[PDB]
Amino acid sequence: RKLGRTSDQRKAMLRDLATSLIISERIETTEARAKEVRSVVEKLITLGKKGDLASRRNAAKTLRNVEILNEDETTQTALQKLFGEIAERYTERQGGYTRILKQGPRRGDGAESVIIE
Amino acid sequence: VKRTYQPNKRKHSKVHGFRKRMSTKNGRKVLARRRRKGRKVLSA
Amino acid sequence: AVPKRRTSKTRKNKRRTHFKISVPGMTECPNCGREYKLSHRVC
Amino acid sequence: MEAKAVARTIRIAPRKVRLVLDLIRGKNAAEAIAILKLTNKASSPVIEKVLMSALANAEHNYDMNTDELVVKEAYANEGPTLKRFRPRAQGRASAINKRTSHITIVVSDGKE
RNA sequence: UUAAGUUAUUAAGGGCGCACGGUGGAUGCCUUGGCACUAGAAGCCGAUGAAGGACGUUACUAACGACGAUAUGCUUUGGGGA
RNA sequence: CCGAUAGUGAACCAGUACCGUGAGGGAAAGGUGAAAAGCACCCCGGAAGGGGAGUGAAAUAGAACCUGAAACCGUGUGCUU
RNA sequence: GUGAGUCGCGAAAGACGGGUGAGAAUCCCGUCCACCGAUUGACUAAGGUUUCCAGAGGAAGGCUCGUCCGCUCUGGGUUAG
RNA sequence: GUACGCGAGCUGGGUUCAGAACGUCGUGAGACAGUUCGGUCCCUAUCCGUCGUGGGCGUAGGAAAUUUGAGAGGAGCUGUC
RNA sequence: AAGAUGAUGAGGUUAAUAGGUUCGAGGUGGAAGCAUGGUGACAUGUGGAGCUGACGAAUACUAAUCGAUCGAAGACUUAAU
Repeated sequence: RKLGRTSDQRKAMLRDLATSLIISERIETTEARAKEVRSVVEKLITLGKKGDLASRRNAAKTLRNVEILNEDETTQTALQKLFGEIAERYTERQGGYTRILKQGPRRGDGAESVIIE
Repeated sequence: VKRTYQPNKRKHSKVHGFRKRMSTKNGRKVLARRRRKGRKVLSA
Repeated sequence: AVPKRRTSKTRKNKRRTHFKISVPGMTECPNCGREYKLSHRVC
Repeated sequence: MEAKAVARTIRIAPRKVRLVLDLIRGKNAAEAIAILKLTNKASSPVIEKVLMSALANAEHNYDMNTDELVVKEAYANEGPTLKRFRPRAQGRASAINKRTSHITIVVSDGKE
């Protein structure tokens, strides 16, 4: 548990973050947002290794209905690729990816800053 | 609120203008006083 | 509410003994010959 | 010997800078570069430009080496005062006093 | 080693004095402009369109001044002489 | 009689800038140097700015330019705390 | 000068990526998310009088920053039986 | 008792305001031994004090634990069967 | 387990400090999907199902790195010795 903003803005933030990080597989943020999204996305890959209907029906509860992709003149909506490409990598492995890098500070806000993967 | 001085060129081109001033003795006197000092501007 | 009096030069300075900032802790890189913070990254 | 380098009427107040000076008033050069370059402050990078200049001319004109060099004295002094206003309730006003600074750094080998 | 007793060192920081910078623009010196007066002169202009103004004119002109579509001045007569 | 907070209200683009609807009220603001000879060229930096260099008798006279006090602000230190 | 590095920084949902750049929480493009929707939408008149466009700048303002701007420079733009 | 304890801690019903009215006195403006409905309560806490919580130094070598008690404070009610 | 900060406390790879994982407690009350029966809305079986914030054991899978700083060498006098 932790608070960044008000309630709605919080979860929609998170949905945009895990919906992010997956087109480009690494971002840069404040440190805290990286921690709560750490929790979330780890729950996602642990979910994503089953492959059920119901797993899709549960994963869609945070991902965005639409996020177009183009990598090799192709198309993926962050969910096709999740349940075809992502869990495939970490089949052998337990949930518990998503290191954190204390990248550096920031100038305008004095903010701490990171990247996560 | 309604602040005062809701402006309008017509009333200002009028009463505080020229032809009034130069259509009354008083206004003529006024323009004189505004001359003996030396003022770049009249009717304002 | 307000002060009554001119804060002097002295207690103005005594009030500020703890206005400092602790310098960062640093560490030379592992074979890049320059300092940066602890448990942070070099950039 | 000695060497120096100056900025003049740069747009920061003294105090906020005066701190970042008292970090390094005494220490060796490159250690001081490290000390400035990291601290999460707007007063830092400017000063690194200053010091870096002091090294440029200390090598060019006076033929020194960077090793034996330290910061024996560095300081800041007041410059002019940009006087401005903020509006305020009931017609009054309360005038900002924007300030400046004349930063001064003096390298020395200490030797002859 | 043991007891009893006394004393200091410390300066985060400040104080007193000395030196060196910085701000800011007093003082000192100067004067382009003013003050009050003397002697003398003069003491009104205007339908033959005033005083005052606007707008415009210089190769480059935003303004001041000069000037008025012959416009940053034309002709004349006197003086001067680069 | 004044010599720049005086004298004009005004030594300078002043009844202006500005405030007011409008009659009207109304400011502050001088000095490089003998001469502009007003810092070529080099280094740092994005520039600003600085240090060198030189001109000049002098630049701690370099244009926010004669002198340059005090308040106030710092730097360092001999005695002390 | 103190107060004081204090009070405040003038309603509101933003996040990520990529670029430019000396340097980006704030600039441009893209993507999603959210907000108004008898209205923060659109055409006019009063009123203001060049703010308009493009290219360059970022000392001043902009209650932060700033590669940007209603700011600065240069040029250009308003056609009626 | 302590500013008839406490309004830079609260309230404002009363009360020493502007309105209006009743009885009354006054020729009148208006006023009361009186009466009645309504009637804006500002303040970013400097020093002392207080509540709490921390840095420095000293306690004759430098540290981790444990603890005595000089002193101080708090508690102190009462019923029924 | 503390808490405004700092402080305090558990921990820092010779490691279970936090996160995640798998299990579990408790909470919630029968998931989706399938099939059946109903024209139908609906119910029945799959099935105390499935989901689950802070809670609790094992799990180094991830991150707690590397590094740097501070910090005594024991005064004198007298009496025992």
